[PDB]
Amino acid sequence: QCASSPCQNGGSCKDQLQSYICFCLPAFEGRNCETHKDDQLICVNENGGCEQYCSDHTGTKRSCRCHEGYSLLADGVSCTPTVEYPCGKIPILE
Amino acid sequence: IVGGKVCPKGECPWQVLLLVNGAQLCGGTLINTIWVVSAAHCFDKIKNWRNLIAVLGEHDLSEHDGDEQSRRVAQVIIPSTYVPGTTNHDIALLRLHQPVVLTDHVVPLCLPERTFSERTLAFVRFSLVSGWGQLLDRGATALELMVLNVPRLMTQDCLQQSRKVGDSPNITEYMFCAGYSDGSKDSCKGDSGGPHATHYRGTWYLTGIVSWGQGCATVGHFGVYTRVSQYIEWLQKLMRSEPRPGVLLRAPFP
Amino acid sequence: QVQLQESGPGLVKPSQTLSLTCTVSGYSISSDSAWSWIRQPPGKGLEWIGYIQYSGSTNYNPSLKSRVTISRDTSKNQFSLKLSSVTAADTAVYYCARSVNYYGNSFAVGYWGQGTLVTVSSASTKGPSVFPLAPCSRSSTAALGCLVKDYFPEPVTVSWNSGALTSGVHTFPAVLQSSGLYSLSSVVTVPSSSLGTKTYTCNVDHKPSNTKVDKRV
Amino acid sequence: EIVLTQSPATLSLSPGERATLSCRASQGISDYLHWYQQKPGEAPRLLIKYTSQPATGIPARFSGSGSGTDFTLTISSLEPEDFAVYYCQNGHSFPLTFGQGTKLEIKRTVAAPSVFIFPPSDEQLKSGTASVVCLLNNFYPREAKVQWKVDNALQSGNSQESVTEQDSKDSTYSLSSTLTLSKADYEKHKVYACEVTHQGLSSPVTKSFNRG
Amino acid sequence: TNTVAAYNLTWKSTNFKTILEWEPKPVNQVYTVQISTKSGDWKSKCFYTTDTECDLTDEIVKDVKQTYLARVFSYPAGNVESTGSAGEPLYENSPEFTPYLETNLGQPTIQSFEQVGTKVNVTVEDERTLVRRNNTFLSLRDVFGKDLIYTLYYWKSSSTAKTNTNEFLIDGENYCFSVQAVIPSRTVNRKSTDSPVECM
Ligand SMILES: [Ca+2]
Ligand SMILES: [Ca+2]
Repeated sequence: QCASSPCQNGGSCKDQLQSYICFCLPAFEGRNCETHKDDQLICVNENGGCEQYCSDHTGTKRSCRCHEGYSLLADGVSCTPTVEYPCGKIPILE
Repeated sequence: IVGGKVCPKGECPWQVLLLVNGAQLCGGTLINTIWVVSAAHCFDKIKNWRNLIAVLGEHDLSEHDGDEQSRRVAQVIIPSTYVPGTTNHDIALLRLHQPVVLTDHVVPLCLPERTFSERTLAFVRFSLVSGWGQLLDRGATALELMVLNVPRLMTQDCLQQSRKVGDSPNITEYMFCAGYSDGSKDSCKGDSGGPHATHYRGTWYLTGIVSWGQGCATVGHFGVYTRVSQYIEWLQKLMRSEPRPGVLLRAPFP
Repeated sequence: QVQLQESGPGLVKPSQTLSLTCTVSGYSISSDSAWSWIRQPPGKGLEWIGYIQYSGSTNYNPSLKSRVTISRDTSKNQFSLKLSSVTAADTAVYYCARSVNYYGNSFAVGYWGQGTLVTVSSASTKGPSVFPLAPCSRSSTAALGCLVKDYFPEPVTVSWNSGALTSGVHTFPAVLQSSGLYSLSSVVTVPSSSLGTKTYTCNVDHKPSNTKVDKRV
Repeated sequence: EIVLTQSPATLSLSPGERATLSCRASQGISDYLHWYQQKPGEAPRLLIKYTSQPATGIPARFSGSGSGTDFTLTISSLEPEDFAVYYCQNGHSFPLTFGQGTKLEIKRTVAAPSVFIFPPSDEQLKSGTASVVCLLNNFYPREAKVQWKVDNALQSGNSQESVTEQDSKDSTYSLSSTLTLSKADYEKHKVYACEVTHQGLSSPVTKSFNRG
Repeated sequence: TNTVAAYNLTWKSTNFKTILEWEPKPVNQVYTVQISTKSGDWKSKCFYTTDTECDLTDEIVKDVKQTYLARVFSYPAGNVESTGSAGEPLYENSPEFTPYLETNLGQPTIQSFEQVGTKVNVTVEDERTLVRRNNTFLSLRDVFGKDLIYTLYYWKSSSTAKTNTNEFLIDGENYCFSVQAVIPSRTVNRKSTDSPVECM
């Protein structure tokens, strides 16, 4: 009962009574694996996968900022301190 | 602070101790070198503003180590939508006469952006509160700094779990409950103005201010904290303004 | 009323140390401020060398952090800079400035100094000789000026009649002569009627050489 | 390090128009951006702080907007005193970085220049050098050419031209031309004159002087 | 009121494919789903979708024994973002779900069955679950452990077997075997559906 092409994007189906479970690769999720887990870099999704700050642009990919006194590294997701005494960080723990 | 553990010296550096005429008044949170944030209900019963002093780097109220710093506060700012004797709009911004010297035991706590606090920090369960309040309900003020780990709950889930209270003040959009309902851990009164710090990837942010915990360690009740996500735009507009001579300025909200 | 001014030699040989001193009058260094040194080459490429705030803590630009040291003495109300291993690229006008709206992490720059030009070269200091410029025909309006020929470096300022007249004064930017030596001329415009009674003099000052020649036209 | 780019490099607008200046940042620095104006020979002035708030004493004509990567500086009713190079400063993270600078040359009504010629001073000849200076004082625009013909002969190797910045009152330029020749060569000719051509002049007028 | 509140939230998990399903179909509104563990951290999923189902399988498989709790928001069409004197979004909680016990057991498939004479041996294949370890799907045997006991029924057109392993040994005619999955350590959903019947 799975000949209706239910699985999408390389999924594998398993027969169930009036149901159809799709066994998909880790890159996709859903009942029919119709969700592109890689193509969801929106700022509401876990802060857009960024450490401190992010700014969701209209069409293009999200841009990530940092708090005052912090400059982002070349990776675009992490922020490093610039002043001698940064904010929100305990100096005795380093 | 009830049910917590002693916060090691230097692990809670953004906390400040507010003393009026050499007496314990309230806690506070240092956000930058000039401005400090605490509760607003602490200043209802005060009329001599010259002797208001903030102590930074203090850990043990009995011993005087070299890390302690004290600066005079020359201005206190409260929102215009706050009437004394009410829990709503319980936030106050204070300006020190002179800045503090940042040391290993004195570092400020970042004030998050409104969008960042409303979407990312608001969904972290365990945020920590600290203060010098009574260690036991209606007991004795602690000699050492006490830190407490409390869970954050939304107002909708918070209202149904509340026990039968004689008077339940409305929890507006500027406040949120946080704590445990079993009476083990709660936010006391003596630690009001303490930092409800939230952690996100190696950085600490201020997300709430302890205002009223319905007393202390009350069974079937939580500790309502003031939401700071609703004041970031209001705080920064006057934080960068000129030093008006008014010691207590009723700045218009928002 | 807070004002600040920098004091320096005006010329530092390459492969040596550059030193500048800035004095503050209307404000205390140890109350609330961050004090920075900002330089601008002749290309006007504003560069932030570094800053020192109150209590003595310092932070420098990582581009040149290995050859810069900034110190201060609270008693004398002044803070200085020490930049070593200066090259030709360090020839710039260094501005002393104070930070406004300084809340720790970063600040602005509200108060600025007058700026002192520093020339890095392996040459010698030469004082200038002023030559008058007067019209050849005695007649509505006439022009007169002064010529400055042999001076190096180029912090040369020309004032007319000790500031009595300021309208019509045009101190042209210095042009390097074919020999590599700077030369400038300052010209003023005055009515032809006041050419027999009023005395027009140009006050040329060359601070590195400490030569002051007052010649009238 | 935050690399800050300022565009356009050069802008020429009339007083009756409005000038728009752009300040793009390599990262999102929020509103932590301050604007400066640097008139030539003077230190920069803080015009607008944090991209929206103007300073004290700043005329209301200046304004700003933008947040994040792109920032704009606006001069609503431009005036002849606005000639300066404007800068925007990074004010969020270190290293503190300023802009490259956008020169703002102003336009005005066509002018008729004034040309004067000065013989070298007799005291100057004592040092074995002679220099004759021909100057323009109130000429606009700056697109002018000066041709120096000495005793019906033209030189092309010793001419030096120096031009001042736009003045703040009437927005008129000033040009000084000096050609330095040996004092012996100064005794080889008899009449030295400078030919000045300009759009404001109907014909190129030449001012000369005779020996003695 | 800005939006309507979610209601009738139900969990549908078969062979560990956990899907949170809830009505009503959106009417000028959108939904957003968050899932978290007990005193853990709320993770958001299904952002601003108009569907009536959210796949939370990738989150419940991290800790098969931990109890998960989920909630569904209802954002409006005009104030889906921004503040405008912002309050808290309307939402509704989901019933507590434990993937190790509350999930339904999938329909088993018989692997092989042979006749050697006086004894017949029925073998059951190791069904793959949805607990993603590395890049391979964990099997039923290696997830539930030793608590899955299989039951077999056999008949020869004129008519129960129990075993603790994944193989059956019983004592010709054509025998029709049906296998069934059941774990006795469950208070709810103890048994599964019967496998397809295949004779000799
Ligand atoms: Ca102490
Ligand atoms: Ca003219």
